[PDB]
Amino acid sequence: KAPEFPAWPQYDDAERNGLVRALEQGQWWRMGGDEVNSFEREFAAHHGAAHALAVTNGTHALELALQVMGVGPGTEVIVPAFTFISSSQAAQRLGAVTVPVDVDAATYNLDPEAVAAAVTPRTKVIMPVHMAGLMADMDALAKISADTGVPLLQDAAHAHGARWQGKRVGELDSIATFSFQNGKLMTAGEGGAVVFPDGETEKYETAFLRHSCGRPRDDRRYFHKIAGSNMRLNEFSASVLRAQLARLDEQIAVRDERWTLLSRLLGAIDGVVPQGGDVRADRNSHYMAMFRIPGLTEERRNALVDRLVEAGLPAFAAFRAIYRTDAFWELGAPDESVDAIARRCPNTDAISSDCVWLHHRVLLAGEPELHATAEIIADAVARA
Amino acid sequence: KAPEFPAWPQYDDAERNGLVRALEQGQWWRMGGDEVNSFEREFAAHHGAAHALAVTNGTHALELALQVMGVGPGTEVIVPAFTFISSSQAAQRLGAVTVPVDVDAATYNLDPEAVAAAVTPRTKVIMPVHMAGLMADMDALAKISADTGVPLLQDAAHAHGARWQGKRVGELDSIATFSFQNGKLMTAGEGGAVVFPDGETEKYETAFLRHSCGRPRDDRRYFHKIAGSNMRLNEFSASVLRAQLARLDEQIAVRDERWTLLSRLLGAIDGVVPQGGDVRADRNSHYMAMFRIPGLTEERRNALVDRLVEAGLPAFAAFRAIYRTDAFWELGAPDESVDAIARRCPNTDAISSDCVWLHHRVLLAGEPELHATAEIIADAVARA
Ligand SMILES: *Cc1c(COP(=O)(O)O)cnc(C)c1O
Ligand SMILES: *Cc1c(COP(=O)(O)O)cnc(C)c1O
Repeated sequence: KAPEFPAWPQYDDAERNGLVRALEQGQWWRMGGDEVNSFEREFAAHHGAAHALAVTNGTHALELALQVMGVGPGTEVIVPAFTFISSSQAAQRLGAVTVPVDVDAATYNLDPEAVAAAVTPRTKVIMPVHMAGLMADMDALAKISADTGVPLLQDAAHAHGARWQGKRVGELDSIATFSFQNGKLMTAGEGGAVVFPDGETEKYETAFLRHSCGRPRDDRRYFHKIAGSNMRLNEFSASVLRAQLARLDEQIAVRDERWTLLSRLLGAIDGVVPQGGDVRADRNSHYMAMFRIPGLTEERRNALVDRLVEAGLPAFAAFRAIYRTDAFWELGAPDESVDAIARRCPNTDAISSDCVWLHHRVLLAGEPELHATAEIIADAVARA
Repeated sequence: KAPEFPAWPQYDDAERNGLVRALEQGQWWRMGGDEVNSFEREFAAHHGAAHALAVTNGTHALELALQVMGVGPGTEVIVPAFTFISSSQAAQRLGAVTVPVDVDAATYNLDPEAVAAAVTPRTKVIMPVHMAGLMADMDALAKISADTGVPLLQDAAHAHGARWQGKRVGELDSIATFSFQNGKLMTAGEGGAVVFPDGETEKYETAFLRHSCGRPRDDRRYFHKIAGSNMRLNEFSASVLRAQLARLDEQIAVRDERWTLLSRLLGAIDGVVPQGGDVRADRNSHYMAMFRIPGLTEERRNALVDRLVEAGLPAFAAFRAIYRTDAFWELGAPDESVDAIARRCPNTDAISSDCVWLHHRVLLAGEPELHATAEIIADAVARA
């Protein structure tokens, strides 16, 4: 009876040939092969960016981007309080302080007015996250950016192929980061990228250097110019990503027609409020199918999730307020207290307990499974 | 005329099948597949360790090992002054100070007496590096370790499959790290590992947690316990490593018979002193075929290297004193000066300018190419 959904990840002969091609180059790191090099140009073109830097994972893409944008001891990074922990963790790994800021009640995106107030003389970077593939308010955020002189960094891990006001992630005037971890919209099990808009070639060069043990690509005498790490992506991963990229736009198009349906079936459910839209985000990538059931405690929400999993749905609890994780308080925490932070992040505080999400693979299924999915949900929500 | 050597890396159907097997699992990260899990047990068994943690690269394996061993702001890490920059860089990325210490004149391994003197009340970790596959003096180093109470961390990136006093890397009583970067003794283009001896399960658990965004393997509600990063290895990389592991011992055995020959042809060259041995290291992995030409400046050495490359040899300049790199001085540097450091690292200071190395692939070639290789070298060294 249980509605079945398409598998994720997906692959076919493109992946197969790709892995063979990478293998048969006889050189499996980016300095001897061409898959990473080629994936970078394809990825960057696809997002209209001037440059793309493929890296080990989306967590290190944030760490490297914050580092070339000056994050470090003595700085503050503004991040939405409702996101995946990597968004703060990356700043905190650099010695910076993470200042969590509230998000919109409807889109769950970083609230522009809340950021204007957290802005401080220490603020080095403001970091919107495009929640579930729906871009954040890059117009209002860019104004704040202009007025404070605090650059923006897009955490675009959920927004492969997304668009704001007809513009691509890489055509806003900010650096952005992506993840290619197994459950993301294109994947090689692990992987990430830093994409640089027009105008940021110097930061792009510095990032290359910092991601390769600070060694020039054709240094022969071990001349390390600057500190850093190794965040290089391997040729096999790159080749699977080149095949994944090629199906992305059509997968985002199937998902957009399905969200239109499911969003409306969800909103017809008593107590259920699906993520809101925004007409300015002309292209939503649909990384997650998210909805709130306002008023639920965390325990009722988790119990509703468990019941949804028992009926065959790939449903999950949404992120937790980052300030409600122990990891957040281990290092570089703000001098406010937990309730002081929660006081001024009321939407996060409720969304942290309220919100449910379905795997984006559900948005590739046919309409009838969407119908079956929303009945399963309607029943369960009456009993939550 | 130019002697030809076997290719590196090497692969065959094992790699091919492996990549397909990984692909066909349909899940490409360690939480949904079994290649990383399986590579970890195989790798750990092969080194007699209790546990193995496969990670993105050998640089992050050092960073993660130093972090679970307490490295951080306020500590000092003792490392050989002649090594790859990652060895210090990792400590310096953690906020610690790197204290470079001299190495043996003959083996180029961390000098046990030099470390006893650099030892300080701040010293958190002493880090031998098994230069070119030849283990460092783990007996004398373990005594210093016992007397100071400063734990050892083996940087075993050059020492896959190596042995000290009949014991495997993982059977000494220390954590060790490896690299699987393209030119290493087994590779997937990129990759690394942390191996834990018997007795270190708690550090092994902490390291797992720190390498996966501080999230328990089957957390469902985003409970991040501790800070860290993402240093997870992907299933395709793991599967190529499982096939590489299986040829390692026989490749180390061919190399050992060839070094015996080449070492003696080299030592018969006027001015040429090949890396020395050590009978206590019963199994040398032979990552590099190294030799010094005492008295050469860096420029004569580099010119001799260029001439050796022009005759068809995969010859390189050896590492540079870490204290002679700009990267070293960018962060967490000691309060000594450059000449103060060089004063008390005289062997490094000369080896940094003196030493030449050939790719370990040369040690898989037949004897006749070793003979041709040593004539090419004899000629070039007379003219250096
Ligand atoms: C997945 C994710 C990341 C980090 O990516 P990894 O590839 O998993 O390290 C960063 N930010 C957001 C919002 C994410 O969802
Ligand atoms: C290669 C190397 C490393 C680091 O490894 P990557 O996989 O290249 O990051 C660490 N230490 C030594 C001595 C090495 O040679």
